[PDB]
Amino acid sequence: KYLKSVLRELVTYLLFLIVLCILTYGMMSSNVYYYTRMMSQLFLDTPVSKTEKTNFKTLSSMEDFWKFTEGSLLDGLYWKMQPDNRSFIFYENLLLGVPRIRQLRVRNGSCSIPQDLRDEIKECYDVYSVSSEDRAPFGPRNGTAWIYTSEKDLNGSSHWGIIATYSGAGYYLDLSRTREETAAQVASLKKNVWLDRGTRATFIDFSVYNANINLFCVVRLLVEFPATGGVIPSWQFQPLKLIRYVTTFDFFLAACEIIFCFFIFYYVVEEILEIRIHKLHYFRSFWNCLDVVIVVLSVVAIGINIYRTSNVEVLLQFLEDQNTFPNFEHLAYWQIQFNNIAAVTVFFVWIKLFKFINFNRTMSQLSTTMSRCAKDLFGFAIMPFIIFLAYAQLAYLVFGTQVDDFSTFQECIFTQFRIILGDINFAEIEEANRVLGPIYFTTFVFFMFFILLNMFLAIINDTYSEVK
Amino acid sequence: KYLKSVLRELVTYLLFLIVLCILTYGMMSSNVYYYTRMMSQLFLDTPVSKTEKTNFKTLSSMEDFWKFTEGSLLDGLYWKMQPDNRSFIFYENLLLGVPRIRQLRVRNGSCSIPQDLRDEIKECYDVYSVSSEDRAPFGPRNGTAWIYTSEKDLNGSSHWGIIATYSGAGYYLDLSRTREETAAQVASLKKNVWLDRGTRATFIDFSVYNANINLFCVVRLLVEFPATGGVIPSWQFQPLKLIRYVTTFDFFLAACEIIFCFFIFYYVVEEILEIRIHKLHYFRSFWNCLDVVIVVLSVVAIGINIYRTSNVEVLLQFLEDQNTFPNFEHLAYWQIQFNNIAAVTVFFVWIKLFKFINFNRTMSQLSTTMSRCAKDLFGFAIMPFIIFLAYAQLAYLVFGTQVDDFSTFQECIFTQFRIILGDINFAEIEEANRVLGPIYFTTFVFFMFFILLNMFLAIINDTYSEVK
Amino acid sequence: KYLKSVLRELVTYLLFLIVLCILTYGMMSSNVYYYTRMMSQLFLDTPVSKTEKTNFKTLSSMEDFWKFTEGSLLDGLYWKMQPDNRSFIFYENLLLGVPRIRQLRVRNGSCSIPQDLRDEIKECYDVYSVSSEDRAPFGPRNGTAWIYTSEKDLNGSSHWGIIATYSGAGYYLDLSRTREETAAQVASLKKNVWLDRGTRATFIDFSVYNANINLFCVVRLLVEFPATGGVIPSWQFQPLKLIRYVTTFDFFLAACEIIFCFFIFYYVVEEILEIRIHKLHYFRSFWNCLDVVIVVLSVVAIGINIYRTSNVEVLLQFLEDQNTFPNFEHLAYWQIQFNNIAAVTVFFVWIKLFKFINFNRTMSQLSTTMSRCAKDLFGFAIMPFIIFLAYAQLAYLVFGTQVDDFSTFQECIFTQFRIILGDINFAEIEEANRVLGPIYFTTFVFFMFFILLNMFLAIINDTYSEVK
Amino acid sequence: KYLKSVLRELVTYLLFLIVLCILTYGMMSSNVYYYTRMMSQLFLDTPVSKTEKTNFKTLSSMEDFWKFTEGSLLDGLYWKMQPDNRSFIFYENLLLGVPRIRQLRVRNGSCSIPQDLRDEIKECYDVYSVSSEDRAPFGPRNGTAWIYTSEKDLNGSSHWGIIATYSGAGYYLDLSRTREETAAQVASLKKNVWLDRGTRATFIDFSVYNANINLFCVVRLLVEFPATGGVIPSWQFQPLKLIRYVTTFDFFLAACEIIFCFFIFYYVVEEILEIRIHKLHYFRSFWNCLDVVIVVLSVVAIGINIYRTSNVEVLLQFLEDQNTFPNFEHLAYWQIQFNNIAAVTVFFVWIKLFKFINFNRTMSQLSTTMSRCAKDLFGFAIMPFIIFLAYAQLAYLVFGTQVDDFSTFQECIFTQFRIILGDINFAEIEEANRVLGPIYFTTFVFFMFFILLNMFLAIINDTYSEVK
Ligand SMILES: C[C@H]1CC(C)(C)N(C(=O)CN2C(=O)c3ccccc3C2=O)c2ccccc21
Ligand SMILES: C[C@H]1CC(C)(C)N(C(=O)CN2C(=O)c3ccccc3C2=O)c2ccccc21
Ligand SMILES: *[C@@H]1O[C@H](CO)[C@@H](O)[C@H](O)[C@H]1NC(C)=O
Ligand SMILES: *[C@@H]1O[C@H](CO)[C@@H](O)[C@H](O)[C@H]1NC(C)=O
Ligand SMILES: *[C@@H]1O[C@H](CO)[C@@H](O)[C@H](O)[C@H]1NC(C)=O
Ligand SMILES: *[C@@H]1O[C@H](CO)[C@@H](O)[C@H](O)[C@H]1NC(C)=O
Ligand SMILES: *[C@@H]1O[C@H](CO)[C@@H](O)[C@H](O)[C@H]1NC(C)=O
Ligand SMILES: *[C@@H]1O[C@H](CO)[C@@H](O)[C@H](O)[C@H]1NC(C)=O
Ligand SMILES: *[C@@H]1O[C@H](CO)[C@@H](O)[C@H](O)[C@H]1NC(C)=O
Ligand SMILES: *[C@@H]1O[C@H](CO)[C@@H](O)[C@H](O)[C@H]1NC(C)=O
Ligand SMILES: [Ca+2]
Repeated sequence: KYLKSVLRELVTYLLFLIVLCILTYGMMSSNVYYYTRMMSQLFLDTPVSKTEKTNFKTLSSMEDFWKFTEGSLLDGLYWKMQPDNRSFIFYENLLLGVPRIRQLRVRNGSCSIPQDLRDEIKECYDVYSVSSEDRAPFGPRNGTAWIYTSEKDLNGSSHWGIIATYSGAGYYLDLSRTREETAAQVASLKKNVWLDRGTRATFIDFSVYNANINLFCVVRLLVEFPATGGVIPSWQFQPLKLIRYVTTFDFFLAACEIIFCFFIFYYVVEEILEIRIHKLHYFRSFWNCLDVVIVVLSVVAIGINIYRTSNVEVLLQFLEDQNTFPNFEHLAYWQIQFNNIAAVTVFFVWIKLFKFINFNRTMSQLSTTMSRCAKDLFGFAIMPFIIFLAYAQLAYLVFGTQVDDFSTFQECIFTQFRIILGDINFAEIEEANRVLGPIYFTTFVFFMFFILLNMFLAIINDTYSEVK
Repeated sequence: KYLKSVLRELVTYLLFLIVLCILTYGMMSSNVYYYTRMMSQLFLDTPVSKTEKTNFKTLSSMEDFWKFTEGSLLDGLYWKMQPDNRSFIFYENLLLGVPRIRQLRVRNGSCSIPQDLRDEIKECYDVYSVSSEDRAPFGPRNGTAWIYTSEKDLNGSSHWGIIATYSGAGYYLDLSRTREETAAQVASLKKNVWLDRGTRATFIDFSVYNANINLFCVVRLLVEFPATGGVIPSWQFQPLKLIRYVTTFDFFLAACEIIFCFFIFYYVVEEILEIRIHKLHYFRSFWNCLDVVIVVLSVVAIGINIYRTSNVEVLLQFLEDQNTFPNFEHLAYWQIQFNNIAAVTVFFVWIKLFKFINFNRTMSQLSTTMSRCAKDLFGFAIMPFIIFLAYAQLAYLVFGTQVDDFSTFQECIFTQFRIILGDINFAEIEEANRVLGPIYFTTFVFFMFFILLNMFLAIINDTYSEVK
Repeated sequence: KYLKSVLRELVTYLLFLIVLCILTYGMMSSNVYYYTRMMSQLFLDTPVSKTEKTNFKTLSSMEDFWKFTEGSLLDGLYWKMQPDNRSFIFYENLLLGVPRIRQLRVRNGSCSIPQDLRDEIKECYDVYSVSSEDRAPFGPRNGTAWIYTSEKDLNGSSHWGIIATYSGAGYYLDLSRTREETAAQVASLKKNVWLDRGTRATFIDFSVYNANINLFCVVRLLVEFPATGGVIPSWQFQPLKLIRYVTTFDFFLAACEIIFCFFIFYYVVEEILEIRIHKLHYFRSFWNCLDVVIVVLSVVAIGINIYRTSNVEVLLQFLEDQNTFPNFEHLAYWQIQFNNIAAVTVFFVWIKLFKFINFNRTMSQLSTTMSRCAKDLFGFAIMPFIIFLAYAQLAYLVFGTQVDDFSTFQECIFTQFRIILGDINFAEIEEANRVLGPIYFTTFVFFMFFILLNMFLAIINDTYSEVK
Repeated sequence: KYLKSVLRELVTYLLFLIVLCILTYGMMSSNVYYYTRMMSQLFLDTPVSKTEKTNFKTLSSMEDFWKFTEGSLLDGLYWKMQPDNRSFIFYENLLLGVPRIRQLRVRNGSCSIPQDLRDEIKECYDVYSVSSEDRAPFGPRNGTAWIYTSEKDLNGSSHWGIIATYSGAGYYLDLSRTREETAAQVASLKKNVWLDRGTRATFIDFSVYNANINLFCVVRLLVEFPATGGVIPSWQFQPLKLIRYVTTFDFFLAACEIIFCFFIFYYVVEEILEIRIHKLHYFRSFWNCLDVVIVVLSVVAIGINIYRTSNVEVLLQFLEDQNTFPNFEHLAYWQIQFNNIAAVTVFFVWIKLFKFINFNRTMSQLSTTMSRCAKDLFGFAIMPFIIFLAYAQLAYLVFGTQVDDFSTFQECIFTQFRIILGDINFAEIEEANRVLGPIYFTTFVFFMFFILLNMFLAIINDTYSEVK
């Protein structure tokens, strides 16, 4: 053995854990934050031009976007000379191919215009949706910047923005490899109005490859034009590692991946034989409730890890033609998904360690604890949970039209979590509503602690009496 | 059944709750925050002109106000051309009618000037009050900007400002529909001094209507001139929705309103029949103490909801003449009142859900919990409540002449709530008073926790000992 | 009772309390914060000139001080014309008399210069002290700006600065009533070097009087020149009220003062007759320990209230000659002292209210507690009190040369109070020391909570066990 | 003894403590923070030149570094004239000798370049390491700025930077004593490219000596060039005190040092005679464990102190030749080490005071206090400790490529300590990941408090049952 059985289970668990830790350490590159930070500082913090003070992070109108797209954008994207024409950003980043700019727009006449306001206003442009999307050519046709291209022909996928979710098709244009031609193309796009009252979003896409450390970086700047006015920017910088098997460390990581696959295969084959007939109530004590989930997530990882590594050359064929736009959005998306899945799996694997330290003599210390709150901490918490949601609803209804922290109801939830801890922005809350604001704040911060003390006293009293 | 009776009460309560939730979701428009945020950024954050850095949010003198009123105000209010003379703000907002500027001022000679300073100073202008208000013409009469107009003729109401509450009458002027004429009028107002040492407040009012989503926005910029000097700005943007019954969703909301009225009528008739003779002590257990309040607030809502929907066309008759100033202050005020009332009602309805969950075996968990502490938390808390107010009084007397967070005594209360949580501005507190400041801070944060621990220990001791 | 005796004591206490509350409300003027805020914004936030961005609050060198003293200082102090020569600040503040500028400096040759660095360094100027103070004339004598004047002839007193405490004598100059002559005088002072390597402090003093609300404001700007280099500014704006008995409210306040004096005389005579022979152990139960202190502080107030109101005309004689510098420093100092004393007295009077509420059935709720935690909280807290001071000493020794929050050891104490609550500036702490910083932070925040939990658990265990 | 023995132990402990406190007060100079603050403000906050807004603290490119090194650096380092050529910074700091600039760089061709990207990329420059370091001359040789000099010939040591640890050798150049020649040298270095794609770090070193208070200040500005691009600055200002025995206070401190040596000798001899044969289990009670750490730290501190006080003149021989670069890095390093050691020793000495207070009737309060939790708080805390590290691992894996607070895994630990207290930067966390961010935040802040409350309930119940 019994002790021998638990000891062999322990040792195989530590081998699994150390393999997973090695994999995570290897996959996590060192000092990769500074790469993205330099990219973001270059493309987001420099003023759009010498005179005015606004940058991409603080954009307010369409003219600001036009100034940015021919000002700081071209200056930070095409670097003159190293001492050919390759545009090594920061002298060592090698802008790949050409950037691409894309526009999404809707149709005129998409309201039910009020009859009273019919002789003054003549046209509408509703908020973005697939039903309101425009598909007709406009302006001087003369190319692909004025002709709709479907999401299948326009080789790409959708994207989830702040205001809505965008299709991934529309009117696009591929810029050139040098500064002068891109400047001319942007000037032509500005002369013949390309953004006029129907535009709902604009994407800018490009990618660079640092050679000193082999890492690609995918940049997707997005500017959203609401139906009300103004702009809303977003950047989403993301590094990638496509070319692998360069040093012995890479082969070591590949071997670690193979042995991890063997480990999880052994776990799943051993777990399934333990649920066959014996222990039909196997899903209890919650420890089992974890150990299946692990392998589940594990196999999902393999899926992604197989679906994204075997489809790089079919997309890295850009190497044969360095004069087009390389699509790297899918690789970045799947890299992000794999990162999230791996982080969740390692977190759960780490917390599964308690299964073994319990075998000693921590039953009372732990056992008792986890058993003395199943219907106590989770039984008295219904009242605070209801009051929390009621206060969130009240805050969302009162505020949320004046305060950014109280729009988008779910965010209100988070805001309350930051009010209890001490992250408060009371100035704007009080400014928005001079009567209900302070009342809400004081009543919330008082009632939360009052009911928490009631909970604690009730647990103490009740428990004591029960064990008296 | 008895169980059947509580079950039918439960089901009717959930129907009422779902109807109320549908009403609140429908009345709360989506992404309406960005409309106000764009408006405020355009009219508050842009510098008053190209050279100096000050904006409306940071105004300091009368000359700054004069620069703003002919600089960033006109630039962000009259937009040149879309590719007529209609000034579509952000190309899609349609400034309605003309803006209006109004001034409130007091009379010379309103002190009891000290006899010693009688040959040194000659004139006074007291703080604003209805008793000190001026009503005589001044300067070149030549119109309504130099002649007092009563609050009845000047079609409007009062307003509650930071310093005082203002009447709503005074000297007003209606600007024009184009940039040149308004610029000329403002230049004429500046030449023949319109603001001179007697002015106490200045209002700027206008409204826009977005057609893509039918919403009005009412803007009322206010600048207060204290008797001491300087200016104090206030903006108070507010979106409004007048034209309804546009899509089927609006008719669905109307049906929801009707059925909600029926629901609350049923509730009130049931309450009044249950309060007739039996249970003359009906106002106990506190649950009843809530269920009447609900219907009370409910009927109040209807009042507002009826008093503001039937008085739109008598005020929207602006549609027949698009060359005057449309008064929308009353509609915005009543919309705000309705929003507050509805939020409070839904909060109370949500917290009334506990009445049913206690019928299960949870009733023994809120005995001690919601009972017991009736005279324990509410009995031991008199000492902390007194100490809190004593510290607030001390802080208001010591500080409050140097620190903005400690003026206006009630605000001191709120400041203390932010000191316990962790929102502290210790730099200015210590700078204002280098001896009493730190002493107050440390003694407050120590004594609060000390007395809280004493409360908790005393409650534990009494509970245990009492039931020992 | 007996009940009749406690009832008459209660009613006389509430009469005393309401009299004190009326006095405090009357003495606390309304919206007096905005006066000081406008003054400080005008004299501290405006840039020293159009081109440079630095202001008085952020000064770094002597040239910056020279730019300020002939730039924003003169611009915000002499206002051209209202539509004579009176300089109404903000058109309504009436600069009184003339401003005065004063300098304090030390003697050359006040080191014990190291023998090694004797051929490279020739002169010293030690830190400021009365022993190192200079008293000899320098430069072109030609007036009082280059001749030392004693603290008795130079009619004034000392001042407590950030670096040291300054005497109040030195080299002074009285400016003029108009802009041109003061500009000429400052230019002459700058030409013939007035600040050169020996200057240790510089004071600028003036005062204004608002006529709409009778209030004086005393301004004393101070710039300190350390022995190391640079400057350190301080402002100390203070509103003052000299001319009283203007409206009936003032006479009401005078009557309230008289009746308060009668009240405290009655209290002190009752206290002294209650201590004659009976109750030689009178100083117990701590309630008596309060009620004498009250009257003590009370009489002190009268002293100040009599020492500052009877010496106004002997100093307001400025009214007969409006061409000199009016000394108002003493009046402001005594006003501040009176404010502090009054605030402390009202705080103690307010907390003395518990003496009556305990006579009811509440005596069993705090009798127990105030005979219990007496040696439990005040006996178990010696360990946290020692650990707190040890950590403060460690932080002061490690930091304090790089971080402003950890110099001046007492301030370290306050910083720790802000770390527990959540006011943290971890960036600079970690930057100053990359190894000891985080170690100190984590160990402090862990050990504090650990020992607090041990304290509370020990009290619980001890209590229960004791009364088992 | 017995009481006599503990009393003599007490009195000798207080003599030791007062001697140590005197030493710490003496070694800690007063108002030495302002010296470093002025230096840092002068050399870090001034813009690199008049037009652009960037300073040393915010540098982004190589051109910014070149602008700084001939702009604000020369302006704040060579001061024109006092009313010779000595460059008294702030007129009273006496720049010592000449500054020195040093560069570290790597070799071309240090990748394993992918075969696919072989016709597009030609050269590499790996991250800095001793293996990749370059040692060949480059450019026009013509001096020592283009020729490698070993760490032994280049008289200096290593340094621990943000990105890596640097050797201390490389290509250096000694500037001149006047502004014109240094400007010419920097212009020549900029013309013939000195920083080109291989540079990995750059050091600037100089030192000043204030004569009014005898203190040296050592400045070492460092700029790191990552393999990705951009720059990362660091300053590390440090005041130093070399010339001692100037006043009687210095001799008093020397006598204190000698007597403190005598105290530790007496303590160590007593401890060694108390461990000879009797009490072979001597290492218990935590006092017998603390008092040996005390003496170990003390002897280490004195070893360091006597190692650095006798190693000054062989390095201060700069006095004979004021035309070279004085090396003060070692003295500053050992001063920092001594300060850290002394602070730790005094902290431990202060906390050792508890040994005596428990001899009174307080020992019954320290029993439960310091034991009833030996296996109770340290036994129930394994679960929170594991969950904390699991959450840190999850945060480091998810974030850390987008957020500066979540890179460098150990820092994540500290970040969590600041989230519980209330120091939160939720905006960037939510922006980096819009799904996992809020989930991580809410789950962490909920589970931490849940587990803490569970611990407290479990320990209370357990203790109660045990002593039932
Ligand atoms: C500027 C100022 C102007 C104004 C009159 C619209 N405003 C309110 O009116 C708020 N407000 C209530 O809720 C309220 C409730 C019961 C009686 C009186 C009032 C009352 O007067 C308000 C509300 C929030 C922030 C500023 C303001
Ligand atoms: C920039 C960097 C440079 C430098 C080498 C002086 N620096 C330290 O050296 C700190 N430091 C210790 O305490 C320490 C303690 C035991 C072994 C090694 C070290 C060790 O290396 C330090 C200390 C605080 C902030 C930055 C720095
Ligand atoms: C298409 O026509 C527009 C407007 O005449 C012109 O600006 C553009 O250059 C044309 N493009 C081509 C490819 O001819
Ligand atoms: C989509 O993929 C095909 C496959 O080769 C490619 O030829 C085409 O150019 C892509 N579409 C683009 C890049 O718009
Ligand atoms: C009224 O008189 C003033 C001053 O003479 C002048 O500026 C203004 O234009 C006049 N207004 C009218 C309507 O005549
Ligand atoms: C007040 O209301 C009446 C009602 O029609 C209107 O005629 C009048 O113009 C209003 N007053 C104004 C707009 O000043
Ligand atoms: C004193 O002499 C200085 C220098 O010669 C001169 O600037 C100043 O004006 C003189 N003052 C008087 C009062 O003559
Ligand atoms: C000090 O007080 C006396 C008393 O009248 C006055 O004459 C003298 O001018 C004062 N000293 C000054 C203002 O420097
Ligand atoms: C070395 O040569 C370079 C380039 O010709 C020149 O700039 C530099 O001044 C020369 N140095 C010396 C010491 O001759
Ligand atoms: C290193 O020390 C020696 C010892 O005198 C000295 O001569 C030499 O100049 C130093 N190296 C430098 C300063 O680069
Ligand atoms: Ca907090």
